[PDB]
Parts: sequence; C-alpha cells; structure tokens
Amino acid sequence: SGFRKMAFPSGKVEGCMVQVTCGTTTLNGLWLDDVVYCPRHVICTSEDMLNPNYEDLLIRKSNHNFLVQAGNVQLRVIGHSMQNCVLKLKVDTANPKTPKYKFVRIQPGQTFSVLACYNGSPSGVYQCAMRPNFTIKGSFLNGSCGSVGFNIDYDCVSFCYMHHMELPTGVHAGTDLAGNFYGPFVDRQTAQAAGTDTTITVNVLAWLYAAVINGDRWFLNRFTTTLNDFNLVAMKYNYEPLTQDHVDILGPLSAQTGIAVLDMCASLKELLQNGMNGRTILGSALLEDEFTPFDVVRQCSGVTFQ
Amino acid sequence: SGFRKMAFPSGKVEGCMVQVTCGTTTLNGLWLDDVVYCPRHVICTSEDMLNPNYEDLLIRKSNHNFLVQAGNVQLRVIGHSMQNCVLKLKVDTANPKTPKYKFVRIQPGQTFSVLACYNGSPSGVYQCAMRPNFTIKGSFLNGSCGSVGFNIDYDCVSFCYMHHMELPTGVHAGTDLAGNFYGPFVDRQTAQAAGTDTTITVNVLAWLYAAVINGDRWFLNRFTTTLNDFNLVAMKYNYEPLTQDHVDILGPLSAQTGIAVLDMCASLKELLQNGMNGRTILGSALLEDEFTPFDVVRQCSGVTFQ
Ligand SMILES: *[C@H](O)[C@H](C[C@@H]1CCNC1=O)NC(=O)[C@H](Cc1ccco1)NC(=O)[C@@H](NC(=O)OCc1ccccc1)C(C)C
Ligand SMILES: *[C@H](O)[C@H](C[C@@H]1CCNC1=O)NC(=O)[C@H](Cc1ccco1)NC(=O)[C@@H](NC(=O)OCc1ccccc1)C(C)C
Repeated sequence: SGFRKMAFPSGKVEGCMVQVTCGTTTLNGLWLDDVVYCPRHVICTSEDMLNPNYEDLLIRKSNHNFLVQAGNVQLRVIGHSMQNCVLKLKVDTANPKTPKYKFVRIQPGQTFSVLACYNGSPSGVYQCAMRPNFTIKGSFLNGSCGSVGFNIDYDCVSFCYMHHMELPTGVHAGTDLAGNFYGPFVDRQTAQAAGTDTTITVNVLAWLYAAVINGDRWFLNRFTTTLNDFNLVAMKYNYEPLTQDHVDILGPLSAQTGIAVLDMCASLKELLQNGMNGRTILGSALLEDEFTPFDVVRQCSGVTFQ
Repeated sequence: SGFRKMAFPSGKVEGCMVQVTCGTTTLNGLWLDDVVYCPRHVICTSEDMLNPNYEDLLIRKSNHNFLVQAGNVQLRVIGHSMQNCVLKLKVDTANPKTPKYKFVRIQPGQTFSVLACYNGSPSGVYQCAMRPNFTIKGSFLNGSCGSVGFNIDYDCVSFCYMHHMELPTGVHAGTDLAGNFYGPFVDRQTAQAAGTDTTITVNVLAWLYAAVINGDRWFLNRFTTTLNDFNLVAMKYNYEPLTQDHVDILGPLSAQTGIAVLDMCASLKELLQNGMNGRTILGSALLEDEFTPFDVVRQCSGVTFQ
C-alpha cells in the first residue's frame, strides 16, 4: 500500500536522448531509428525568435549546421525536414537502443512521465498531466527543450509530448511528436495567455478511490447524487463536467471499493462545498487531479512493464 | 521554472533488477557484478514468518533452491551467504549492465528515488525520504520486496535502500544494501510500531526557498528570529530541531534568493502558527518536507547525470 506520484521507469527513453546544437542554440533531441526529432525553434537565433518564418529559416540551413551528440559519439546529419513544429534530422546511424514505440496524441486529463533533459543528458523523471487548457505544470529550465513525455504499454513507449516553451505564468507548452502544439500556442516569442484552467473531475474521483483503497475514508458519506446535480456543483467550483463515459471508466475502481461512482460524487460535492477542514487525503491537503483511473489501478495493483 | 517531486532517471537500476524465487516466495533481487542481493526473508515459509532463525533456515538451503530470473535468462546460483538481513546470491554470470555503484547508508531527512519492481520488472519510479522515525512513505505491494532506493552522483548509483516490509500504519521499512535495517525494525512478522514521526525542518525551509526561486512569495515577511526562539516553535509543531549545520547547508539557497536563513525561519514560524489561510505554495496546501536543500539546488538549476 501507499500512493505516490509515480513515473514510468525511464530507461527505454534515456537511450534515445541526444544533444542537438545549431548556431548558439543547444537543446535535446529524440533519436529513434535514424531520425532525430527536436523542436524546430533550434534553428532560431536570438533575433529570429520574434516572428520567424521557419520555412525560410530551415531552407536557409545545411546538414552540417546541425551538431548532434549521442554522448561522445557525434552523429552525422544526412538530411532534414520539418513536420509542423518539429524538425526531423535524418542521420546515418540507426539508434541501436531504439525501443518499440508509437507517437500518440493525448487528450486533456491524461497523464505521462517526462524525462527532463539537458545537453542530451537525463536530469530527472516526473509525472504530469495535460491540463484542460493544454498546458502542463512541469519543471523545465533553459536547455530542457526536446525533453519528451511518454507512457509505457508493457514493452512499447508511447511518446506524447515534446517540450518547446514556458508561458509567463510558469506553465509549459509543447507538441506531440508529429509537431502539433497542444492548445492554441505557436512557437513564437509573442505574448500568449494559457487560457483558464479547470480541475480534472474524473481524476479527482479516481484519486478519492485510491484513498479508499489505501484506508483514507474520513471523507465518504451516505449521500448520493445524480450526474446532473453533481455537474451543477462541478461548474461552480471550476471542475471538468463529468460524463457518463467518465462514470464508465470509474467502474473497475467502483466495483473494487464497493462505492458507487455517484456516491463518490456526493463525497466530492461535500469536500468541494465544505473543504477538507484541516485533514488530508493521501498526504495532500488539496484535491489532487493528476492521477487517471488507469494510474490508480496500475499503482494500486502492481502493473509492470517489460 | 516549476517544481516537481522529481526522481532520478532509473535506467541504470532497471538493468540490475532480477526475479528471485525460493519456495513459494518470489521477490526482486539487485544483480551487481556476479552477486544478487535480496531480502533474506525470501527463505521464509508462511509458517516460518513468525520468529524465524535465519541462520538455521539458510545453512539448510541449497544453491539450487534459488531461482533467479534475468528476464528469460535463468541465472545459476554458485554460492550464497547472508550479511545481516540481506541474502547475497553468488551467480556464475556477472551483470554486463552493472553501473558504477556505491552502497551508502543515508541519514533521516535525506531523499532517494525508488524503482518499484515486481517479478524483476520495474513498475514505476518515485521520490521518497527517510523519515525521522526511519520509515519511508512509499508505494509498495506484495511482491515488491527487493526493490531498491538510490541516488545518482554524475555517473555513479549510490544504492541506499532495499524494501522488506510494510508496517501497519501503511508505511514501509527496510535496509541499506549491507542488510542493516533503518530504525529499530527486524524482519519478523511481529507487532512493531514505527514511532512518532516529525517534520523535517531543514527540508521545509529548502522547499520554501524553491518557492521563492519560482515566484511564490506570498509567505515572506519582514520579521527575523534567532535559531533558539525558532526551535522553541519547532518543538511545539512537532518539527525537527534546526541546527547551525542545517543553517549552513541552506546558505547557497539563502544567497541566491537574498533571504537570510533566519528570515525564512521567521516565515515558517508564521506559517506554523497561522496556517496557510487557504493558499498554496508550489501547488501544495501543506508544508512539504521531502526536498533536501540539494534536491532544490539540483532541480532549480538543472543538474544532469551521465
Ligand atoms: C528551450 O530549452 C526553452 C525552455 C524554456 C526556457 C525556460 N523554461 C522553459 O521551459 N524554450 C525557450 O526558450 C523558448 C524558445 C522559443 C523560441 C520560439 C518559441 O520558443 N521560449 C520560451 O519558452 C519563452 N516563452 C515565450 O515566448 O512565451 C510567450 C511570451 C510571453 C511574454 C513575452 C514574450 C513571449 C520564455 C523563455 C519566456
Ligand atoms: C515483500 O514483497 C513484502 C512487501 C510488503 C507486502 C505488502 N507491502 C509491502 O511492502 N514484504 C512482506 O510481506 C514482509 C515479509 C517479511 C518476512 C519477515 C519480515 O517481513 N512482511 C510484511 O511486510 C508484513 N509486515 C509486518 O510484519 O509488520 C509488523 C506486523 C504488524 C501487525 C501484525 C503482524 C506484523 C505485512 C505483510 C503485514
């Protein structure tokens, strides 16, 4: 027992991290087979950052302009192209540590592990969620661009996120691995506001189940509600509406705890309108929303990955 | 910017994990060079669990009684011995994925990453701390014993923790890699109470600095205090005394933020006597105590590991 913000083990991803240097810019890249993926704003210069034309800037460049370190092994660029906001550097050596992988686009509310990297070297791993406003609340410093977010399915790494930029509120923005931003952001140093965030209701419910599974249960009750009446309350407190689809994903946890989903909704409703009143749940004093139902089941039942 | 409970990248450790099966008991082992380390209670049986005499139980086992899975490669035990509460299984193949490593014993307050494993397969990685009562608040299921905790030092894995057992309050107890338990615990299915836990003061302060470094300043004040008067208040709030040594480790953070250590102590005192009044720090509504000063410096300046 216990419950922790758990990341996927990061070994298959560390094997894919390289350094990409172009002009004065150094960021990380993801080396899979003979392709190195990285943010196209690597091609920018300090005065290019404002409103660049990347098509102009990219055609402006040669294969030799891209320095790619795989440690002390320098990879030679034999071609390059741009797919949306990612640059694809074709190199003459296929990464012998390439795992089975996919490129997936995740939906808001879903979680993933991030291997924060600098200079091609992994610095740490942590769990995040795709916020409803398509930002992520991560920990990224200058140099961390090219860092990736991923889930693992048994033996397959599902890449879902690459880091690009930090918004003024301290949150972060990036792309899937096909280069399309999550949310309405663009890779330009121009004022862009994240949009109002909201709490991922289905994830709070999942975390309340993890609590019960772990013996926290001061918060339950005899009351029930209907989806409709609960969602009137979710609007008031800035929460994602709960769908019947969401109720359906919460089935397994509901059946394991023997607490109906709409009963745990009543519980969340009382927590929302009365607060926690000095007590904690799973060591937190806030309603935690960065655990999916999958996350809870996996951790509270010991799924492993090969 | 941003601040997350960040684990070390776990690749070097994943390459050392094996499955150890003896009798009806399966758990994880750590395979370094030609030695496989695992909890000695692997040699227990369901009725041996009570007050066993492991010296008796061990001399009475044979090398062939130990199944060691390195994935689908079965390792042959060629010798075994017991160092305190770990079993050291000598095998005829040295792990080709052995990293530079050290066995360290950590002090209370220090942190480490845990690679939670089942059947020799990594399930997830998370950060923990050695609580002042020598438990850890981990996430551990049946089959997880033999999972290790570790820090990384540029290229060197400092192993510090091997999981053995869960205490009734849901927390976890274990040994260093030399087999000596942390705290007054023994590997016996008998009533043992963890003892009263206390908050790690030096770590709370360091996290308050992380907050400032990240722009959470809503808790600062003009007041100062002396170590004496502050410790008088740590006393009252079940906080760990602050030493002049502790004040000295916090120097670099103090210098980088321009907030004297005893000014930050005045801030913590006010947070303790008055609560946070519905506000959060670094996205927590509690005072967080599982970031060392070194964790904050690592994360707020991007230390990498090769
Ligand atoms: C890449 O390593 C780096 C990662 C950032 C740096 C600090 N924390 C991070 O996560 N990303 C950038 O420096 C990025 C370069 C770039 C060029 C074109 C698009 O991105 N720029 C940023 O992240 C900017 N953010 C930004 O432009 O946000 C909008 C904005 C608001 C106000 C005024 C101007 C722009 C930050 C470095 C500010
Ligand atoms: C090893 O995989 C397993 C991991 C545990 C199980 C669930 N979560 C974990 O972290 N460890 C054990 O099952 C361990 C075996 C053992 C043999 C000799 C010493 O330990 N036993 C436990 O963890 C016990 N805990 C325990 O004995 O605590 C004291 C106690 C309190 C009340 C009553 C009896 C004993 C649990 C399985 C109860």
